[PDB]
Order: sequence, then C-alpha cells, then structure tokens
Amino acid sequence: NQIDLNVTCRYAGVFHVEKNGRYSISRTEAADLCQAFNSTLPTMDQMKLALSKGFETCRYGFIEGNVVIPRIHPNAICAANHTGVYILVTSNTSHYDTYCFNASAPPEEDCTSVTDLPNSFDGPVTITIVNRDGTRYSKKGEYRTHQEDIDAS
Amino acid sequence: APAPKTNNCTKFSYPGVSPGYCTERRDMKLITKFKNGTKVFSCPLLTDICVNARMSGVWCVNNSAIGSLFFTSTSHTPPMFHGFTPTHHRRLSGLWVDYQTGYLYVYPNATKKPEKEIYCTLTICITAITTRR
Ligand SMILES: *[C@@H]1O[C@H](CO)[C@@H](O[C@@H]2O[C@H](CO)[C@@H](O[C@@H]3O[C@H](CO[C@H]4O[C@H](CO)[C@@H](O)[C@H](O[C@H]5O[C@H](CO)[C@@H](O)[C@H](O)[C@@H]5O)[C@@H]4O)[C@@H](O)[C@H](O[C@H]4O[C@H](CO)[C@@H](O)[C@H](O)[C@@H]4O[C@H]4O[C@H](CO)[C@@H](O)[C@H](O)[C@@H]4O)[C@@H]3O)[C@H](O)[C@H]2NC(C)=O)[C@H](O)[C@H]1NC(C)=O
Ligand SMILES: *[C@@H]1O[C@H](CO)[C@@H](O[C@@H]2O[C@H](CO)[C@@H](O)[C@H](O)[C@H]2NC(C)=O)[C@H](O)[C@H]1NC(C)=O
Ligand SMILES: *[C@H]1O[C@H](CO)[C@H](O)[C@H](O[C@@H]2O[C@H](CO)[C@H](O)[C@H](O)[C@H]2O)[C@H]1NC(C)=O
Ligand SMILES: *[C@@H]1O[C@H](CO)[C@@H](O)[C@H](O)[C@H]1NC(C)=O
Ligand SMILES: *[C@@H]1O[C@H](CO)[C@@H](O)[C@H](O)[C@H]1NC(C)=O
Repeated sequence: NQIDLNVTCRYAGVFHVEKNGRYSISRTEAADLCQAFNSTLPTMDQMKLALSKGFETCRYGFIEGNVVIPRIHPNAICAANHTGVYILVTSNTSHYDTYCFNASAPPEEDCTSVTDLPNSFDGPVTITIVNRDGTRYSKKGEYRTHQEDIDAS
Repeated sequence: APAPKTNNCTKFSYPGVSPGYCTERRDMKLITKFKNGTKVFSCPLLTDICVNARMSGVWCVNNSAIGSLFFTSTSHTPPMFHGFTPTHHRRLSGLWVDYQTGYLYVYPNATKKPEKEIYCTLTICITAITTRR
C-alpha cells in the first residue's frame, strides 16, 4: 500500500495536509497524522494566527474540535466568497483533509521542504511526503493507531 | 424556458447552521422535462430561506467539475443566482448549462442514468456577524 501526503508551507506553525489527492482523512486519522509530523491538531487561535501570517486554502480540514476552511482573499468557490475561518457542519464520520501545528516552526512563513515523518512507526506502507517544490520523500512504516482507519483502507 | 419563481421569505435562519458556519449537500432537483426527452436539473437550493448567506454550486459529472455557480441570499430575498463559470476544457457531450439560470440541460444521449452520474455540490455559508472579542 502507498499513502501520499501533500504538505503546504507552515504559517505560524500551521500547515495543511492532503492525503491521496482527495478528501480521505478521518477524525481519528487526522490526529495520528499530525503526531507523526511531531505536530498537533491546531486550536482555533493557532489557525487565526496562521491566517494573519498568510495561510489560506480552498479545502476543509480538521482542527481541534472542528472541521474548518481558512480564507484571506474572497473566492466564490472557497467558503462561498467569505474571509476568515469558517466551520463546516458535518457528520463525525465524514473524511476531509487535516491541518497540523508544529511548535518548533518559525513565527512567519516557512516553505522549506518537509523531509521526514519523525514519529512514524513500523509498518508495511510506503508513505511519501510531497512538497510544494515537487520534491518527494518516502519511507516505509505506519502512523495510524486506530485499526478502524487501517481496515477502512 | 425554465427559471426560478421567487418564493416568499418563510424562514429567516438556516436550520442548524449558525453565522460563521457552512454546510454542504450533494444532490440535484429535476426542474422540468421536455417532450423531446431532455431533462433540466438545478442545484438543491432551499428556496424560502431569507438569511444573510453566500453559496457555491459545482456541477459534478462523474466526479469531475464542469463549472461553478454563485448565489447570495439576505434577510430580504431568497437565494439569487449570480452566474456560471465554466471550468471544462473539452466541449460537453450531451450537456448544456443555461448561463441565465445555472440549470443543467441533459440531452437523452448524454447518459441513461443522469441521476446516478451527475449532482451539484451546493455549499451554503452563513455570513459571520461582527462582534467584539
Ligand atoms: C428539447 O427541447 C427544449 C425545449 O425547446 C430545448 O431547450 C432549448 O435549449 C436551447 C439550447 O439547446 C436553448 O437555446 C439557447 O438559449 C440561450 C438563452 O436564450 C434566452 O436568452 C437570450 C439572451 O437573453 C435571448 O436572446 C433568447 O431569446 C431567444 O428566444 C426568444 C423566445 O424564447 C426569442 O424571442 C428570441 O428571438 C431568441 O430566439 C432567450 O430569451 C441562447 O443564448 C442561445 O442562443 C445561442 O445559440 C443559438 C444556437 O444554438 C444561436 O442562434 C444564438 O445566436 C446564440 O448563439 C451563441 O451561442 C452559440 C452556441 O455556442 C454560438 O455558436 C454562437 O456563436 C453564439 O455565441 C440558445 O438559443 C433554449 O432556451 C431552450 N428552450 C427552452 C424552452 O428551455 C432543448 O434544446 C431540446 N433538446 C434537444 C436535444 O434538442
Ligand atoms: C459517466 O461515466 C460512465 C462510464 O464511463 C459513462 O457511461 C458510458 O457512456 C458512453 C456513452 O458515450 C457509453 O458508450 C459507454 O458504454 C458507457 N460506459 C459505461 C461503463 O456505462 C457515462 O456516459 C458518463 N456520464 C456522463 C454524463 O458523462
Ligand atoms: C463576537 O461574538 C459573536 C457571538 O455573538 C462571536 O463569538 C464572534 O466570534 C466570531 O464569530 C464569527 C461568526 O459570527 C466567526 O465564527 C468568527 O470566526 C468568530 O471569531 C465574536 N467576535 C469576535 C471578534 O470575538
Ligand atoms: C406569497 O404569499 C401570498 C400570501 O399568502 C401568496 O398569495 C402568494 O402566492 C405568495 N407569493 C409568492 C411569490 O410566493
Ligand atoms: C449527443 O447529442 C448532442 C446534441 O445533439 C451532440 O452534440 C452529441 O455529439 C451527441 N453524441 C454523444 C455521444 O453525446
């Protein structure tokens, strides 16, 4: 099996992770993914600080306690032309992307390549980090601690 | 030609969705069918809710977007259509979007099962209210 993880630059430590090119991360997998990056699900305050430093996406992703989308510039297909952090009302079983907060990141924008999942563990999956510059970093292992996430493929 | 008939404002909030929140639905409504077999579909708008909100629709054909729609509503008016933006590079085969309404015409040769292969992803976001920290 292969898992591809597309990662953005970090803004006040917050970054966006998309798995396998589609909305595919469960609530339980999201926290495990951030922890494999030595990171945590952001608080809303952390997300708002990231937004003030230049962070926006056009994707829903988990934070602590909610699924959200951060917007700086109005775009009609990203939270329907709104700005700010908007919260998605959703079932707890739906899959999205995830956001993560790294406490050792710089306060501003950090676009250096991410080269490892430092807290991955043993397993059979080839896990590939895909950076904005096109470089990719692969290792064999696992990061999911919930068997339900592994069984759901 | 099919076009929305504006309903009276019946509700002034969106059930279960507060300012600062969005919700998404993937569905479509059959607006009309013609004697020639062509069907006309719409995004699944709730047409009697007058709340300050903005909405996007995306026409999804076999899980690929063909273009997007923008709407707004207010305390004074139900959802109002503000245009379609195509995103497809190939010409559509057996499909045509009416730029005046955002409705999707499906000619009979496009597919035998349009209801299974096509939907609109409709996202409604209830506009945040300005308050103090
Ligand atoms: C099954 O039957 C149904 C019901 O009959 C058919 O449904 C019809 O579908 C066609 C499309 O396939 C629709 O026609 C298109 O309508 C566009 C919108 O028209 C309205 O708005 C404009 C602008 O406000 C008005 O000008 C129009 O006025 C016309 O109609 C009124 C009365 O309704 C008349 O009084 C006028 O004289 C006009 O005739 C409407 O109010 C319209 O923009 C579009 O027109 C373009 O395409 C045609 C050729 O297809 C050209 O003649 C025209 O000049 C336009 O050309 C532009 O686009 C083409 C296409 O890319 C380019 O090649 C050109 O260079 C140019 O850029 C067209 O008329 C129609 O509305 C709809 N009818 C109903 C009742 O829903 C189904 O098609 C049929 N199914 C099948 C498989 O046949
Ligand atoms: C969505 O995808 C299906 C599957 O590819 C399309 O079904 C095909 O339609 C063509 C029509 O030209 C037929 O020749 C094929 O035999 C169909 N394949 C299958 C597997 O059914 C369908 O047309 C697509 N829908 C739209 C609206 O594009
Ligand atoms: C002001 O009070 C409001 C409740 O009456 C609310 O808590 C608001 O917080 C903002 O609410 C928005 C939705 O209307 C968004 O969710 C936004 O992210 C959120 O900060 C309060 N405003 C402030 C600036 O604290
Ligand atoms: C609005 O309400 C009136 C009074 O009940 C009704 O007669 C009319 O048909 C409605 N108008 C619209 C545009 O729905
Ligand atoms: C279907 O019908 C439309 C309208 O006449 C035409 O443009 C298209 O080429 C036809 N063929 C297919 C395979 O959709």
